Order: sequence, then C-alpha cells, then structure tokens
Amino acid sequence: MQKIGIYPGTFDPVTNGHIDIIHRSSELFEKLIVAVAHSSAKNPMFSLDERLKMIQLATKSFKNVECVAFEGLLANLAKEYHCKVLVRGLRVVSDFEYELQMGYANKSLNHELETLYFMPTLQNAFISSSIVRSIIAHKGDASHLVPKEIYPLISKA
Amino acid sequence: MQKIGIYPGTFDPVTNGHIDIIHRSSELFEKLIVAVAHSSAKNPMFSLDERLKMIQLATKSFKNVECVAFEGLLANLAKEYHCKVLVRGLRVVSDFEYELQMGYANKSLNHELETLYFMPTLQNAFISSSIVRSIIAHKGDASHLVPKEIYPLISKA
Amino acid sequence: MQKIGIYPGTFDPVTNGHIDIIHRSSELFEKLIVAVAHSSAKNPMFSLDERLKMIQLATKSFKNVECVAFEGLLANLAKEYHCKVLVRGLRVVSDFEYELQMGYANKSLNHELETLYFMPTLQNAFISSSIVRSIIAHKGDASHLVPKEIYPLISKA
Amino acid sequence: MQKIGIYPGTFDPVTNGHIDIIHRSSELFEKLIVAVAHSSAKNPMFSLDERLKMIQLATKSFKNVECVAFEGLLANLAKEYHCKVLVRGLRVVSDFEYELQMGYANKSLNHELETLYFMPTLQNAFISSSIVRSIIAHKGDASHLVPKEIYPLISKA
Amino acid sequence: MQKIGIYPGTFDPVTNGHIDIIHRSSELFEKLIVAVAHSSAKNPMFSLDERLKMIQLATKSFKNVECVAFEGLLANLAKEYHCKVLVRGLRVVSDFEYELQMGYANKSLNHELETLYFMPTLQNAFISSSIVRSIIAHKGDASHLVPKEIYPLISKA
Amino acid sequence: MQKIGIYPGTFDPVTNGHIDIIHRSSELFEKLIVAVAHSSAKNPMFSLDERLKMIQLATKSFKNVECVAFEGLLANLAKEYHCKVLVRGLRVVSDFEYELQMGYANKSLNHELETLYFMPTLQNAFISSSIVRSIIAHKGDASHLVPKEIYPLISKA
Repeated sequence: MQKIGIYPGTFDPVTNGHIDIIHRSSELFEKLIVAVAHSSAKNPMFSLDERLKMIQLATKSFKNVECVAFEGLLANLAKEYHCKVLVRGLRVVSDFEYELQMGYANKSLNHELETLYFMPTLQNAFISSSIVRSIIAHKGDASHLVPKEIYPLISKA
Repeated sequence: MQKIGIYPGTFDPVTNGHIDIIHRSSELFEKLIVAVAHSSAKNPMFSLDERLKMIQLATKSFKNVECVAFEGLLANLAKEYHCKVLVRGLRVVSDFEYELQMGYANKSLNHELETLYFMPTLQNAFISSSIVRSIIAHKGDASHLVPKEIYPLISKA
Repeated sequence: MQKIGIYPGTFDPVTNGHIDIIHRSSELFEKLIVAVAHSSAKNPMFSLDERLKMIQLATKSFKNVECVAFEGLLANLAKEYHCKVLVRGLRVVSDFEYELQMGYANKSLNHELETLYFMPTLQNAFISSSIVRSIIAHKGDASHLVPKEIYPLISKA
Repeated sequence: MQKIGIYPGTFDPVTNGHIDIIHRSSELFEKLIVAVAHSSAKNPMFSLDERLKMIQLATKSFKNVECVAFEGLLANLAKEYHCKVLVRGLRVVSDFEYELQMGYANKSLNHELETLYFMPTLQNAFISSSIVRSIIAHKGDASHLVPKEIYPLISKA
Repeated sequence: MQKIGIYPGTFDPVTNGHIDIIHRSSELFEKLIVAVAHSSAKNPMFSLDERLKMIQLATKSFKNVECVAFEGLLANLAKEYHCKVLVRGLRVVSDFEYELQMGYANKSLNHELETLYFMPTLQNAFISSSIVRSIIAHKGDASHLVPKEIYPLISKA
Repeated sequence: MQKIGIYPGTFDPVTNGHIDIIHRSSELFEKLIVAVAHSSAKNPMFSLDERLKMIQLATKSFKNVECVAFEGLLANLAKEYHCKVLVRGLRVVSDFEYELQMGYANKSLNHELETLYFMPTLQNAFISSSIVRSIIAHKGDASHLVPKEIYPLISKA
C-alpha cells in the first residue's frame, strides 16, 4: 500500500496548497506519481505543457516524485501502476461530500483503490486554484500563493 | 512519518466505521496506536475502561495495532510517542470544517503533528457512534453497526 | 404505502413548521400518526405528557390525524402499525446529512420503512423548536412561532 | 393531492437512483408524470431522444408512469395537469438549500404546488448522473449504476 | 472606515435582495459605490448597459449611492477610492466558505480592505439572481422578486 | 444606525477572534456595547461575572467600547439602547444557516433590529470558543488563542 501513491489534479496552476500535499504525501509513500489531467471539460487557464512544466519545476526538490500527463480513467491508471491509494487534498472550500462520492466511485471501478486526504498548512487552507486563477485573470499579484520558481512561468500567459 | 500514527477518538462505542479506518491506516504505518480519550466533558455512554476493552478486543487481529487510554491533550501524547501523524476518518455526517479546525489546533500545539484522513467502506459511510448510541439507548439491534466481539459487552451495559 | 404514515419527533414544543408538515403530509395518507418520542436522553424542556397534550390540541382540526407517545425504537413502532412510510420535515437549518443517515438507519432496522420529506411554508422555513426553546427560556414572545391553542400551556410551564 | 405527481429531470442519463424515486413515488400517487427537460443551458451528454427512450425503457414495469418531453415552466406544466406535488430526489451530494429555494420558487409561481422529497436506497445514495457521466465520458464501466435494460442504449453514444 | 463602502456585483439582474443590501449598507456609510462587473467568464443574461441602467433606476431613491461600471481588480478599485470596506450580501443559498475565502483574498491583495456582510429581509432571504434568471429564461412571472421600476426593463430582453 | 451597535455572545471565554470583531465593528459605530449573555442553559465554563471581567479587561484599549452582562432576550436589550444593529462574527466553523435564523428571529422580535457580519483575521478564522474550552479542560496552552490580559484569569479557574 505504502509503495506508491497517485496525486491527480488539473494543477491550473500549481499552488503552495498543492506543494504542501506533495511534500506530506511524498514523505509517506516510497514513490508519488503526480498525474496532470487534460480537464478538457474544464477549459484550463494554463495548457498541459505549461501545467506539467510548472509542476515538474515546483517538485524538483522531492526525489521520489514523478510527473506524468494523463487523459484517462484514474481507476485504470492506478491499476497499471499497481497503485492502491489515490492522494487527495482537503481545504476550507472543498465539496467534502463530492470528495467522498469520488472516493467511493474510484473503489467501485477498482476494488483495490482507497483514497487518502491530506491538509495544506494553515497559511494555505484558504488557497484554491480558482482563487489563484481569478487573481491572475484580474491582473492581481498571485506571488504569495504559488511557488516562486513557477511565478515567472505563470505570470506571462 | 511512517514509523508511528495515532488514531485518537472517544470510541463510545467503537463502530465498524472505526474498524475500516484502523484496518486501512494500520497498513500505512509500522505501528498504529488507537488512543481512547477519557473525554469526561462529553459524558460518554461507556466508561473509559469499557471503551478501551472494547477496542482492544476489536483490534486483536491487527498485530501492529495497540490501544491506549489517555487523560491529557492529544498533541502532548503524540510528542511522547514522537508521532508526527494523526489518523482521522471522514463520514457522510462529519463536521468537515471542525475536522480541519481540530487538525489546525493539533498543529498549533505540536508543530510536527499533521492529520491524515481515511474513509470507511461505502456500506459504513453512514455509521456514526452517535446513531449507535440512539439505537442502544432505545434497545434496538446495533449488531449490524459494531464488531461482534464487543456486541455482548455493549448490549447489557 | 398510502394506508398509514408516521410523523415522528420530540415536538418540544410543536411549532407552526410542524403544523405545516402535518397538514400537507395528512393530505397524502388515509391516516397520519404523530408519534411523540420520550427522547429522555435529549432532556426536553416539556414533559412527554405535556408534548402529547400540546400536539393533540394543535391537530384537533385534522380528522385523519392521531397522536401517540412512545418509549421505544421508531422502526419497531412503524412495524406495529404496518407503517411503510416515515414523514419528516426539511428546514433551512436541518442537518441534511443526518436526516439521510436517520432515514438509512430506520431502513436497516425495518426494511419496509422509507422516509419522505415535506417542507413547511416559506414564512416558517426559518422556525426550529430549538430557537423556540431559547425564546421561552428568555421569556420572549414565541406566540408568532407556535399554534395559539398551545401558547397558554407553554408560557407558564 | 395523491391523484398525480410530476417528477422532472434531465435524466442524463437515468440512474438506479432515479428508478428508486420513480418506484417509491409511483406507489404513492395514482399517476406519475416523468417530465424530461431540454436542459439546453446544461449541454447534456444524451439527446432528448436518447434520454426519453432510456427513461421509457427503464419505467415500462410501472403501469401508472407516463413519460413526456417538456421545454417549459414546471409551475405551468403542473397547472395544466392540475398537479399539486413536484416529486424531487435527495442524495448525499444534493445542494439541499438550493432544493428548498426551488421548492419555494415553484410555489410562489403556482400557489397550489408543493414539493415532496424521496431518498434512493442506501446502495444508490452516492449515485448522481454527474458521476455516471464522468465514468461514461472516461470510458469506465457504469453498468452497476444504471438499469441494465438501458446500458446498451447509453454505452454507444 | 465609515466614509465609503463598495458593493460589487454582476446584478444580472438587480433583485429585491440587492435593493435591501443597498438600503442597509447606504444607511451606514457616508457614500456607497455600487460596482457593476463585466462577469465575462459569467455569460450574463443582461448586458452591462441594461444592468447599469436597472441598478441606477432602482437606486435613484438613495442620495448617497453612485453606480459605476468596473472590469478590474476589486482590491485595486477600493485602493483608488481610498475605500476600507467591501459590502457583500448573505442569503440561504450562499457558498459561505467561498465568501470568507474572497474576503481573505481581497485583504491579502489590499491590507486595508475588510469585508462586511448584510442580510436581505426574511421575505427576500430565498431570492438569488440565479432564481430570477431561471424564472425569466423560462417565461415565468418574476415581478414579485425585482423592483417594479425595472420590471419593464428586464421583461423584454 | 451608526449611533449604537451591540455585539452579543456568551464569550466563554472571549477569544482573539472576538477581539478582531470588536476592533473592526467598533470603527463603524460611535458606541459598541459588548453584551455578555448569562446563557444559563448552555452551562458555560466561566461564570457570567468572570466572562464580563475578562472581556472588560480585553477591551480596555477601545475607548468607544462598553461591556454589559444581561439576563434577558437580546432583542429587548437592543430596544432599551435604541440599537438598530447587531454585530456578529463569521468563522470557518460557523453554523451559517443558524446565524441567518438568529438574525431573522431577532428581527421578528424587534422589527428595527438588523444583523451585520464581520470576519476575524485570517490567522484567527479557525478559532472558536469551543476549541478553546477543549484546550483549557485538557490543560493545554490556550495562550496563543486568547488575549493575554485574560490568560492569567482563565488558566486557573
């Protein structure tokens, strides 16, 4: 169980919140796959190329963290990694009941697959990508909210 | 982080929901301490001694699980174990914001101490100790909601 | 299913919100039993005898409505009536998840027993017995929140 | 009141959850109209033709259930059927407060029109069409979640 | 602090709810700016021209209320008015946790800028523009829900 | 409306969250009365006399703030002050619907009496008096959560 975790997300863009979850989750599992989704149905502010490059950039410090692009069924992806744990992050603005539903859905699709929830630090409990996207879209300063090594990446387009 | 995790609660009484969380969380740590709080202020149905004996008997199959009763602050008990990880469960009727708050209060008191959330099985996502107390006070069959190895011990007293 | 429905509660005291639910739900069943629970554990403001008399007096205009006080499990009382339908109300301050849970607990104990939810009138969507108890304990005018035929009986004792 | 109920929905697609609500609601009313909406503002996965055919298919067993297409004001539709009850379904992921608002809105538009809420079975409390649409859109197995007689219908496009 | 408040909104369209908030807020501040946003990302039913004209029309009675169009960062707008208070409105259907997040976001962007929340009257607690838009979009009567002086404005297109 | 505002509560004990709300709300009224309710029914940890003395000592720096203890209905105490505005705080763990309800109950009892909501500082959005009582009952360090000028007075008794 503790061999491999998968942390799925749009990461549109990667926040301090997400980095906190990758730090805590990467410490508990021998390996963490960060799975960067297409979120086509979502019309993401950043392209997959930008989103993968920011999250690769922001995670270079964690030696056991691999970043892949994924356009598929999360349950299936875990199957092909022989992964028994989806990592998910909980914040003040979480649709908690929706998170549980997704946890139960993924386990019905893959009977080996459990979901484990982490918290960001208190400083980051009120960060969501949606906030970060508003501040960006409204030409505000988002530099407090995202890792400094990606702010260049994100501040142009 | 993987050496020790603490699953605290009042366990008044331990439910099949709790047993799911012990089973899954125990898989992720080398040792899992089940920490049963006096919780005098809550006026629990079962004595601290009863609650410890019930969870002891329910966890006897999990060889890396150990059961303690404690009188103090939880954040001080994790520091005594050099525990950096608290395990909690998340249910349909959880007060999600309050779990967050408790996570952040536990951190502010012990700055090495994170909180990790597990889910019970779908069949048990609707159990709460509070609905088990109603059934027991009203002399209903709670047998379906708790581990059988405690059911003899609850039904009388 | 249409022969009998049971509207259970503590009714400490019956409110104008409750009266809306009796009026609407009574229209849908040939007989509606108002089942007033002892609820000893909740420490109700009014005695079980007081609560029964108040709702009896408030429902005297509804000819297919009958009022019972009960000590036991609700799921066992519906089986004694061959009742397959529980009536509950939904309010702005309802604990929605807990109503669901109670619905599912009532089913697991009596597998013929579904739960149906009605709404009070908009004017009363903000009443709870709990806000009526505050007003009565603080000697405010609760006259606007409860049926007048009980208002003489509440204000003193 | 008990003569006719209307159960409105997009039914994109019909789930086991929806079938449960049609079963329980059809047992209480002499007749149930299932009203299949355009949900143009919603950009539905299935066309009205597919959505009406699945719900007609899935409800053939219930003799008192009629399925119509409707592109109009729900309050008006009830008026033209002389209907005094909108049937709605409640699940763990429901926006409860939004459901109440819609109940009060419909009654302000049609002063005869009350809303009654049913639960699916526990096995189905965590099903929503949105889940079913994700699993479908992500080429997963949705066969556990929808009536088997429509799975062919839905599994192509 | 009490010199100037800003009340931002899409006002798509202005409701009795919004008028209540403008009444109460305008009584507390020497001056109230109503800031009418583009909500481009929102695809508003009414154009800025219609939305500004309705809110100017509906607020002519309040002598200290000015209406401006704004396509920018709320934090910056307050800075240029030397404003220390964002006025926001709370209703039964509010995403409360999202409102707090926005309050904290705006203060991180402008360290002088606090958020103050008003209630509409009980008669209006269940009004949201989204309801009003549905009723309008569905050719229903919305005349109870919006100030009568704008109903002409809004009832054509 | 700006002449007097009343910030009611049980303040068992006053927290740094409360102090933020006093500081911000006091800026907006010529006089702010902190009204400490007996709240006998709630069984508060600290005596009404203790709670008054603690908040008196915590507010001594705010020259337009005054502290009263009251036994009655809050809506009757505002009428005695000719107070048209109640001040409340909103927190991550607030029961938002219940605050609304209380707002509407206070209005129905005193029809001049509106409710205005302030937020504490981000650092304090996670404090509740209820989490401070847990810490004090469990002999933890609450020093970080309450004003120091009361910390000598809480820790013993």
